[PDB]
Amino acid sequence: TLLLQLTNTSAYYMYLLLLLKSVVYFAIITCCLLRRTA
Amino acid sequence: SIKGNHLVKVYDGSVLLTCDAEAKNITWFKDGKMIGFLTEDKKKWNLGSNAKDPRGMYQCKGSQNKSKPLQVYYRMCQNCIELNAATISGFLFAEIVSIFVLAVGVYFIAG
Amino acid sequence: LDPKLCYLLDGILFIYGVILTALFLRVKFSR
Amino acid sequence: PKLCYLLDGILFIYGVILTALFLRVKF
Amino acid sequence: EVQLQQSGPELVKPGASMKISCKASGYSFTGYTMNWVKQSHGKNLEWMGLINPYKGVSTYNQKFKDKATLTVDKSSSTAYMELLSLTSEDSAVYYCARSGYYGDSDWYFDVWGQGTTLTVFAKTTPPSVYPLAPMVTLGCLVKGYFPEPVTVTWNSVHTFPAVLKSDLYTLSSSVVTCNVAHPASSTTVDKKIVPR
Amino acid sequence: EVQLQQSGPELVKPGASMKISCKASGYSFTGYTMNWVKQSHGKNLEWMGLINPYKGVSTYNQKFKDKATLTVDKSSSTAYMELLSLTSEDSAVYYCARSGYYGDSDWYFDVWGQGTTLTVFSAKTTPPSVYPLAPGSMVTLGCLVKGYFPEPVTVTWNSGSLSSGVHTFPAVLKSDLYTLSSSVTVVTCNVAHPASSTTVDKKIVPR
Amino acid sequence: DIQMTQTTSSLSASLGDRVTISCRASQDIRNYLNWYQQKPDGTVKLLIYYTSRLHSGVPSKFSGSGSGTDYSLTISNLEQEDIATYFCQQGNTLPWTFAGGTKLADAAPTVSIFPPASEQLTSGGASVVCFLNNFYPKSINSKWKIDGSERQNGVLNSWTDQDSKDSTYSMSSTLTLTKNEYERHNSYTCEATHKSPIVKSFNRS
Amino acid sequence: MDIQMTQTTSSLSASLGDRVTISCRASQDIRNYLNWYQQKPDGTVKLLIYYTSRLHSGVPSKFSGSGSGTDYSLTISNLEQEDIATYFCQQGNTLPWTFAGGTKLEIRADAAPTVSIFPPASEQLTSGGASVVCFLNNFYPKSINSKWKIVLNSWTDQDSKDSTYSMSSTLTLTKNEYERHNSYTCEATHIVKSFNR
Amino acid sequence: HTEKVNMMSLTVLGLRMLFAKTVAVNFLLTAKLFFL
Amino acid sequence: QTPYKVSISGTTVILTCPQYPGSEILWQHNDKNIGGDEDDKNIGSDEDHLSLKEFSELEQSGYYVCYPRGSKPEDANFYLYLRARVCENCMEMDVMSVATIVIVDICITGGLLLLVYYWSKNRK
Amino acid sequence: QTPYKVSISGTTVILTCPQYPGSEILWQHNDKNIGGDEDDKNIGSDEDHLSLKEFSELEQSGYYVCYPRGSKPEDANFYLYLRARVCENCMEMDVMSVATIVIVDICITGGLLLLVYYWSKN
Amino acid sequence: FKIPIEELEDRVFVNCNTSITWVEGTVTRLDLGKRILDPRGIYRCNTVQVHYRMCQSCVELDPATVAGIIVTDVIATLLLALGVFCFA
Repeated sequence: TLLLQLTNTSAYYMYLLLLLKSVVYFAIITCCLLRRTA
Repeated sequence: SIKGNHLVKVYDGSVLLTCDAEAKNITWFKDGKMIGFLTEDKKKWNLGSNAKDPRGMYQCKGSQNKSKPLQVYYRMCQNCIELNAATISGFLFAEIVSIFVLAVGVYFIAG
Repeated sequence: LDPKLCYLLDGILFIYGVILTALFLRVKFSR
Repeated sequence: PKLCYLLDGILFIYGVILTALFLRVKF
Repeated sequence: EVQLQQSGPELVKPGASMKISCKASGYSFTGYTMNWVKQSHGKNLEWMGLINPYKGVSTYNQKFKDKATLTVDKSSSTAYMELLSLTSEDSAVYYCARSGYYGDSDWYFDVWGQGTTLTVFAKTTPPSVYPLAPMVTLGCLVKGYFPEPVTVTWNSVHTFPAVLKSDLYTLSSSVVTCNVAHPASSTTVDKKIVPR
Repeated sequence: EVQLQQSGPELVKPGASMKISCKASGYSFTGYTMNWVKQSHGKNLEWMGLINPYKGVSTYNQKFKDKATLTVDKSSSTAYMELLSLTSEDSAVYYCARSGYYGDSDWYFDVWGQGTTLTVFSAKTTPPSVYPLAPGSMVTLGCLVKGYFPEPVTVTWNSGSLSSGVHTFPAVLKSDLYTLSSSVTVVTCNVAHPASSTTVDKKIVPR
Repeated sequence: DIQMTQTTSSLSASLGDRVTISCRASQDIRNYLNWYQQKPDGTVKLLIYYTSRLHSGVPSKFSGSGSGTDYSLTISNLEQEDIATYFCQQGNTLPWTFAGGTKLADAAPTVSIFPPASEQLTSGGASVVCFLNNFYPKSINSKWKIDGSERQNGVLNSWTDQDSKDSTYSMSSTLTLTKNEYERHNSYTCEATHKSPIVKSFNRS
Repeated sequence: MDIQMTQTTSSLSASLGDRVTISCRASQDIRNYLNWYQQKPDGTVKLLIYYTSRLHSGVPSKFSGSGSGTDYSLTISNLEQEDIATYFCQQGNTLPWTFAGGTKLEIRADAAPTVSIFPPASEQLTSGGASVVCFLNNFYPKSINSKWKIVLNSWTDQDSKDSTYSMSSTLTLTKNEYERHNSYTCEATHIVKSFNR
Repeated sequence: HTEKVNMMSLTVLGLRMLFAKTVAVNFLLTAKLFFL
Repeated sequence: QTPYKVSISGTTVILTCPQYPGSEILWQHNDKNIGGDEDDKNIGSDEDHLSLKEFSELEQSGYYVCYPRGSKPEDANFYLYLRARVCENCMEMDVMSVATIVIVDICITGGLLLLVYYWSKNRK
Repeated sequence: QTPYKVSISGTTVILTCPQYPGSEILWQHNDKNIGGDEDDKNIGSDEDHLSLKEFSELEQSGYYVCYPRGSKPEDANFYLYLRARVCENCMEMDVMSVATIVIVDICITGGLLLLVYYWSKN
Repeated sequence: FKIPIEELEDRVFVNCNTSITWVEGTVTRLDLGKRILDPRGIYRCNTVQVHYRMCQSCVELDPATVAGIIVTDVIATLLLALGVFCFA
């Protein structure tokens, strides 16, 4: 059951990194929308 | 053992920092600085869970002089990721595919 | 190999879903 | 071993209703 | 030293409420159950109740569940009874008796008390003294006083205990001057015994 | 059986270098610590040093840090000492002794070597100069072997037939030269020195 | 509940004796019984518990025994500090039930009759007394006769406990009557009948 | 800094079958880490006791060890011909390990030496030197003082038969110094024998 | 320590739900940003 | 005084004892002496290092003490308790490590998104 | 006949004995009487509840029997075996409850999405 | 009487002097499975109510991470509600 813990924590930082990629794409698209409103 | 002033001993996730001295009061130091003063009748310091993996100097002192300081060094990982072939292959798969999808979406705001 | 294959199939299903919704919305909503 | 299969089943449910919409709109 | 002490005589009118105290010393007061135990007529003993001093829970005799309320003051380490609607039947000697906290030691009462003699029946009636004249036997009768005691001495000897009749006490002394002192009514009579 | 066998008696000069071996047998050689011990003056034992045969690390006495260098050939299970720049203090009996590998049992030496007599001397080989000793006036006769090198010499009386009441004293050194005495009580004193290849049969007559 | 009784309410035992006190319960109380000693001054202490054990401070002269419903306490070498009453308490069922307890030469009563004085006749009452001192045992009947007729009303009996010197009892038997009722009769008598009886009389006139 | 280990007795007088004790004095407290070894006169050193009390494999039970702190002891009963040897003590705390001087066993009644004086031979006079020799054979105990009146001294090991000692004292001069004096004397004390040139 | 392992599994599910929600909202946002 | 240096890579744990420099270091684990000629060739010793490969949790975790040659195991001024979970190719993800990989991922995402935006900008 | 109610909530175990109504109840652990000891305050017997705080599994588990006031520890024949974990801020559920909460999240998210779209449409 | 429960080799069972008369819970030596499935039961022979909580699917959630995940799920579904508000 240690191996499932290793894959779980590897997926934890992998999905945190994927969340960071989606967050920064949301940040660029928010800057684009704010430039569109101005 | 009791000889050589090695009175600090280590026995759930939490672990017991047991000291062999007089059972009245134990002044317990970490890294040579005052941290704990445990009274009757508790004698086993709980450093936390072994998942928290505490490290460093721990020593006890009773009515006599201070005991020889013992290092604790736990490596119960609970944050350790493994570099097998499939794991790093999946990491590169996720990284390359996510970068590709964001690049495709960013390309599609060419206008 | 169950959890790693589960995350792999999660990513594959994510990719299939985003591709199919991009195709569906783009071809059936014009531009 | 079970919870991730529920999340993949939910994504499969979204994908299959999306594919059903694609099939109904492609004819 | 472990000791349980109680209050005084506590002359209480019938139908009223009485407070009987018990100070505990020499031990952890909350760590031992304090029973209260009734002695009626000087001969018959009856268990009346118990109180847990730590938790305040009282378990009563079903005869005395409506005649006693047990309280505990842990700051002064004193266990109290308040007896309710007491009659002249409840004129008895009440002891505080220490037993164990738990069920293995709560059936024997190890440290008892001196006793509170709640004599209930009447005001401080002044006594009436009568000489008794025919070895030779002489006597002195102290009738119609309330309550006990009277310190009867001869010339400043059998002192019989006082008996109640119509809520007046009667005492006799056998042996010449009879001296009677009653601190309740503040009476001090000296009578010389002479033959008839 | 467990035994340590060393080299023979060895002979060097001042300022030279000497090598002593010690074969270990009967036990696991690399699982025990070797100890070189020096016995000087015939009386005092001096622990010179210790060898880990596995790791090759050697711990030296602070007096004998530069007076010895300790090596081990593990293929033949043999320990070695090299004394560098020997002086007159280094003519001693040298011992290899087996102690435990670890600190619980390395402080006591279980088995020892037989010990090698190592001699340091400025001079060279000298043929003997035996002469008899008669009284000037049970009569005691003597035989003196003075002016020879090296040890040992055996003194027999009348080709070994006369052996009762014979006291052959151990030799002593002066001017880097050995002298030794023999006493009989009653005659031909026979001295054999294989180092100088000398065989002297001195008949004893009164003076 | 379970009735807890003692067969011997009073017993006679000499100084330095081993005597037994018997206790009977209505049901079997599983040897959950404690004996207590109450000295006549008022203080009471735990003598023994669980029908066999010994409390701290209680000497080894007190030994309990018994089982089922029948229990006993045996006391050896009875001293002056041993003169007390003894109590068996069940510790089996609530409420705990105690018993009546036991209390621990053949003399004659010095019966002296006493007429009232002139103070009481001016007070309006009349108490005629009879003193019965230094007699043994406690079993006695005091019969009062007014003019040769037996009377039962107004009888007041005061007994004094056994002293440490003579080991005997003192009884006071009093009759209280009105002054007009006292003047209606002339002969007042008290009789002490035990098993022989000693009588004493006086005349009012 | 090093432990100056010392033995109180360097030569012990005993007897066959006796019981004797040997006392070793540690300079510092050494936690019962003493060892006792036996060196026979041929040169063989063998371990007898380690950790102040523990017997080795093969040592006889007649050897026993005791002591604590800075003072330890060897008790040996029923001495044999094999047991006559020099007994060493070694500390075990801190490097270097240090031995003491040792305690040899001596095995009788006081006896006078057989004293024999010998003039230089004619062979040595033709060689050039001149050696006067004095054999003090079969004296007990080993303590003796030799005085030469007008120096090399060689003792003997204690014999297994007579249980005594022998000493050879020789004085060597040149021919000119030997011819300069006529009377020579050597004296032993603990009997005077002399000659004339 | 299966409790920490199962907690890690539960927060992996929570982060996966968060990823699904942000992927859906970011797809909707880019569809709007190319849909005037 | 000077603390023990424990370096764990994969299943190999190396214990270093920087106190007592130069002298030969002997190692005791669970008051049993290891680091010499034993049947287990995994437990090896160096000038300072004690190496344990194929480390196992339930027997090789315990009380490790380094002591110089001649000095007793009880005469050491130190002790160590070690209980380690080891696996193949496992690294602990410390706070500095995760901060560095997330900041280099943010930097490479910003740079690559700028590049694929400007590629479309030149294709506009 | 009435069984005990055991509620394990973090580092706290609650034992309730509902067979004896309203009587003063004292508790026993492995034939050792506990509850209201006036020391070691992590165990307490307030009302019907033994509240054991920091429940050490190796030393606070085993037998547990309640008895009313006036009843012996040795004539009560209804014993409870207690053995539990003491994981801090830690509770127990299977795949069913986490599936239920993620299904609840799906339901409220889809309902809010449809409701917001319909409200903005009208 | 006091019925002993045997817990050996990760197996929990009962060993009474007579036949065990179960009344309520998990149904001379009567088995009860292992000790990790949490057996609960009431038994009486010539009464013990065993209640085991060796949890096998317990989660140890700290309040810091589970509140952060929930509050960022709330801002996720508020953003997705902010999505379709911008759509219409």
